[PDB]
Amino acid sequence: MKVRASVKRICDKCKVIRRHGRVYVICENPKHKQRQG
Amino acid sequence: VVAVVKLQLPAGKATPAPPVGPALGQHGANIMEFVKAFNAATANMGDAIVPVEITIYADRSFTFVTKTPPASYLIRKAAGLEKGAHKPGREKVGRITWEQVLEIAKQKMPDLNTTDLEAAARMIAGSARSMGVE
Amino acid sequence: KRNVELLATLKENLERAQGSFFLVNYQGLPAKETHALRQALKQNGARLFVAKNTLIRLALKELGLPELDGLQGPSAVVFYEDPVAAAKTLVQFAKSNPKGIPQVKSGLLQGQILTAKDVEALAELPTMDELRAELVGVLQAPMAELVGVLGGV
RNA sequence: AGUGGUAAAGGAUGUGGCGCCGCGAAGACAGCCAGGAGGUUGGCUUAGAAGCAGCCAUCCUUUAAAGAGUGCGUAAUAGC
Repeated sequence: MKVRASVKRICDKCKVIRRHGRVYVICENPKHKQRQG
Repeated sequence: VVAVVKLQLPAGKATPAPPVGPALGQHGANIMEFVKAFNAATANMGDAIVPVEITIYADRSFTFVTKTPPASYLIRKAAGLEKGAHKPGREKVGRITWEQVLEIAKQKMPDLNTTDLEAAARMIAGSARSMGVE
Repeated sequence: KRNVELLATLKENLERAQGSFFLVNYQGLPAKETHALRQALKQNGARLFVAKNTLIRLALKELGLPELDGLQGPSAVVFYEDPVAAAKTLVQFAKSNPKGIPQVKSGLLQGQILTAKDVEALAELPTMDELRAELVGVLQAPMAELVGVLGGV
């Protein structure tokens, strides 16, 4: 999943991953694919 | 073969429905309807957490003997905890006499971790709190 | 802030209530199996802080403040510190030896120990599972000050 | 970052800077080891709570110091 915005993590322990100016949240639940870069 | 499992039934009744029980009569045990045999035993034990609790031999069998009530339950067993009849509390039939807790054990303080020369002062403060006697 | 006034003011208090404590690495025991060797401590002993599983640096270094001759017997690995001072250390040593020995692969090994004032030797702490009821030093005096008439018989 | 070399709302364990909080060398945190303690065993519901099913409980002893048990869960329970 992605969104040019939003992202305030989620899966209770959803990870704030720094990758290529790529605000990408990584978790253990596909539901959180947080791609906002 | 051989290997039994742990279990905790009630202290008074004997009817073996869901406690004696898909538990014993499965993972490892014998026969069922442990109720009829439970009444002839739990009858003299059941009103303060009594563990024995539930096993199964090569018969299987059986009732008789027991353990008693868990610590707290056995410490404030002489209360009534008649409450809980609605939500978590909370009105009518609450106290159980400041001395009662001590008088109730007193004896009701033999089988316990390591040892305890008092289950009405320090033991009660704990269990009693779980019920409502904080 | 923060380790000093708290806990540290009790580690030397419950371990200084006398002069005859020990040390044993207790831990390799399940909550249930562990609550048996410790909870029963009251039986073989008497609440004697038989090493309530202190830790390190706190118990070892603690010797400084109190100056218990520095129980330099074994600070590494687990550190229980059997408080034989706060109870009745002497012959009960056995009540703790067989228990944490005849059950499971080495229930709980021993460490250091102070004999009234001296340092209990590692190899000279176990074999003494039964604290010499003083009879020992008396089993070679009166029966050794009147036995030249027994070979006198 | 190529911002240099147009942009806001707003988003962020960016970069560097405060002026501040944790240091029990009674030697720290992520990494480690093991135990994860006995009353903890209904209150309803008990088909099951006997923390890991819903309407609150906020006590006790007891030591690694203590989980009125933050969490994977089903039939309670049992395991992490």
